[PDB]
Amino acid sequence: HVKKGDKVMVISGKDKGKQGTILAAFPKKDRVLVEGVNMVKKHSKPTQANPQGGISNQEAPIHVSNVMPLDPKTGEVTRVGYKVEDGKKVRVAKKSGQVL
Amino acid sequence: FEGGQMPLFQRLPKRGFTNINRKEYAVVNLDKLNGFAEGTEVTPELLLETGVISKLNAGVKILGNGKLEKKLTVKANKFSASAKEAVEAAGGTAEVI
RNA sequence: GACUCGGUGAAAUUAUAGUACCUGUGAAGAUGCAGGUUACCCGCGACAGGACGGAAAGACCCCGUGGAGCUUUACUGCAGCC
RNA sequence: AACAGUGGUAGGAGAGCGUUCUAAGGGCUGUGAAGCCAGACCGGAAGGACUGGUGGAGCGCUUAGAAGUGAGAAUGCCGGUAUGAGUAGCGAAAGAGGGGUGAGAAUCCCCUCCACCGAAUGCCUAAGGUUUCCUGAGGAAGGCUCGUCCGCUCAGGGUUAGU
RNA sequence: GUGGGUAGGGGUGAAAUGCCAAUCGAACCUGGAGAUAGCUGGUUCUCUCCGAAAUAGCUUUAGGGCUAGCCUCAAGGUAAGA
RNA sequence: GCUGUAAGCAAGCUUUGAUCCGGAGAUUUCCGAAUGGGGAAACCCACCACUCGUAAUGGAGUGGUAUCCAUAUCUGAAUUCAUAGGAUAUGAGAAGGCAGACCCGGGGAACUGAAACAUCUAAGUACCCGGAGGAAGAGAAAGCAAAUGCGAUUCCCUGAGUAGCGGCGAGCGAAACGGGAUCAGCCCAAACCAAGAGGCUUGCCUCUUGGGGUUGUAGGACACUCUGUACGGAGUUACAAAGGAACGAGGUAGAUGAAGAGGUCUGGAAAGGCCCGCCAUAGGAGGUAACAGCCCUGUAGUCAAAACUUCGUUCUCUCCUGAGUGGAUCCUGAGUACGGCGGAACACGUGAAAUUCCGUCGGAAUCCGGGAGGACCAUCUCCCAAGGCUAAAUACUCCCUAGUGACCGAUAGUGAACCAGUACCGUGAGGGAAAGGUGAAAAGCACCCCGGAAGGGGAGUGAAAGAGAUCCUGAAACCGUGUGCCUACAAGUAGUCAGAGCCCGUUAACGGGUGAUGGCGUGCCUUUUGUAGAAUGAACCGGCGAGUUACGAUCUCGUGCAAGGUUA
Repeated sequence: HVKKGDKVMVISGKDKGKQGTILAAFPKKDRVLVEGVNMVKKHSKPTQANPQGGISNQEAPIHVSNVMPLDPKTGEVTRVGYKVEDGKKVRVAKKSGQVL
Repeated sequence: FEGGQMPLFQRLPKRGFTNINRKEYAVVNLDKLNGFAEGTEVTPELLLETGVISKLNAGVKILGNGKLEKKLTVKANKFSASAKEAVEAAGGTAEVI
């Protein structure tokens, strides 16, 4: 339901409460990248390219239902509504009625 | 079975037969008719709804195993030759349908 | 071929067996039962007397109110033919 | 409480223990469930419990009910592993020597001697086979042993018809 | 050798019960079929209470069965029972 | 956001609205009923028109070209008419398939039982073959049945394992009455009349079209009185067929959608404990780093389909008279019904045998008639065969949605949770497997050392690396390595009871392990008079593997009600 890129809290998990934006979404697997959240060291083969190989510092992406948007005003973790005249179903954030 | 010895339902003869029509004027025990206190009008229709006669298989006889001491305008299909004494000495009519 | 060294390496079988001999008793023919006498522990190379050795729920015999094939003046019938 | 009894096949009766699921609540689990392994614990048995270790998400108790309700024997079925046993066998039939390759060579390549078929073990082309052909790499697996090698593996290449 | 027919209570046989895809006194497959089996093998946890028979009449029947016979459970009768 | 599996690389595409999901199309090489012909399935070869191209042959595209039947049209043999037949065009004709089922019909066994077997049963079962339909078959009386009668078939329960049938043995076994589900009845034929044609000796009588006409204590014709041609009724499912167009409701896509990160603690992670707040026509489920009503998809309620449908109502359209009275006579189902012989189906096995249906012989009445009322006859009661249509009540599933399991949890459940009818096995019809799980995600082990390389040891990754490719759990047979105690004078179903030495300290107990040696002692099971058995069975280990279940009958036990109990 979340898209790239809205402002995003982390409900639960090891990173319970950090925030960041979305680098990429993966909707068929129901799983979303966030910057700097589930930051995981990965060992990589020396490529082709780059020749460095080494260790990378990426993020493995996060399941969608551990992610909420924010009110722009209160900054609260809020659930989602819809129905917006001339807005093509633009998200009513609860604690009505801010868009996006 | 009998091993192979010709068994007991074959060493014994038939006894025919069964009727093309046999009618069972059944049943009225006579002390059933003390269900009327005092009562009259003993008909099978007034006995069907009172459960003395379960099902009336082509009429009923009245069978003198009992006594009353009650008068009853009995309206029945058949009677014993004793039920023409208990109903009769009580003074109730014993009308054959 | 076998024997030995080096490479590779099965099967049948198999209730567990650290499995001596003889005389007897036993389902009447013992390694394991009783009595007696021998026998240090473990291997290798052979032979095959025994384990009623393996192999094949016996081909022989007999039973099954089991089956098949065949035969005929066995029974009841079919086609065929007259 | 007194008195007597208490071997046992085929079998009859009675009382129980187990396992799985459902139904009432009640009750243990990340402060570690089930299952697994250990142990000298308790009841008449079938059997239960407790502590440890492994195991990482489910589970028992009581009370009833349902039953794909219990294993040692079917020359049962499937899978695994023994025994024999480092034993039989290694599939007719001469290689030897130098060099080379490679980590490793009797078995691979090259050379040189020798040996066998030579009305076949020669060539050509059917039946079939469907790439086994050639090159370039590998080498675990198939090769009845190795193996740098192969009809094995890969990666390419490979068959031209008016007669 | 090629090409091709003869199909299973049938074919085929210079005939033996041979051969018909490694199978022949009736080929293989799939079903009726979970054919039937008086016959063999197997019949999975515990304790207690009692506890048999291998005899007879019959039986296409003798290694099957059916009544008795002996066992067990329950209820009556009552002290019959020895 | 997308370029499916596929986890990566290149190249790209998209809110000038992409990827996806539905509707409606178009595209759709070749084989296959294959259909121009041949064919050994996935290929060859034609011909007729038309096109492309070469100077032409060669070559290439586009359609058509089977067989049967039917409608017609030309021809039209021996043989004259004329026919057979031949040629042509027209047919959105039909041959094939498959839901392995259910339903008709034609054929149609055996094994099993009867304790043998041949009458019977098994069984009109399986199997083969023809039919199609979503259902089929049957059906409006020559029906039951014997009164105050019922009124088309079908299905269910009783009736009842009764009447019966049967070497009357095994076994087979109905109907009708009673109660429901469903509930509709009607056309043809025949006379009579009208129009054609077609012959005969005018006359006469013989085919089609159009009315009329649908029957039983008789109806129709015919005739005589009425009555309509509507505004009344019907109607595409029978009732006769057949068209459209509007209103509403489902279905093939959806869209909306309530309430908290509550705090703290344990933790790798809360969804868990404790202390707490809310929503709820939503606490169905499924994910969510671990067991969420409140995190997500959703759920409950509402609402929408441009296009296809499926259904219900209307409008349009289409179509249509019903009765009395009489009976001078004409009809009411012909090589048919019945009857002989021979069979089969009826529960009825050839019988005292009614009834139906076939083969073959015979063969009637046609209202003053005729048939049924379990041989047959009279009386009496029903009812018209010898023509046809008939939805629903019913049986079914390869199926498609939504759902439920005291169903299974990978040797189970379909054979197949896995690229399964695959691999393999067979010439061939056919047989026919095994094979699930890293982690919460690849974070799938960068780097160093050994090694040719697999294979390891450190290093990091994560909670775990003993989790690292059969990758969660990992038992036992087995195979090891260390060992504490025993063994090289010993005869052994290998144990038990005794028993010192030596070694350890426990689910704290007249402890545990080895036990030098002594007394006793020949496996387990089946089958047997008797088995240690030299009688059978087993190499071991683990898993699977056998007394029920459905429906009745009987007895005890229990419960309710008691000459009254249960209801399908």
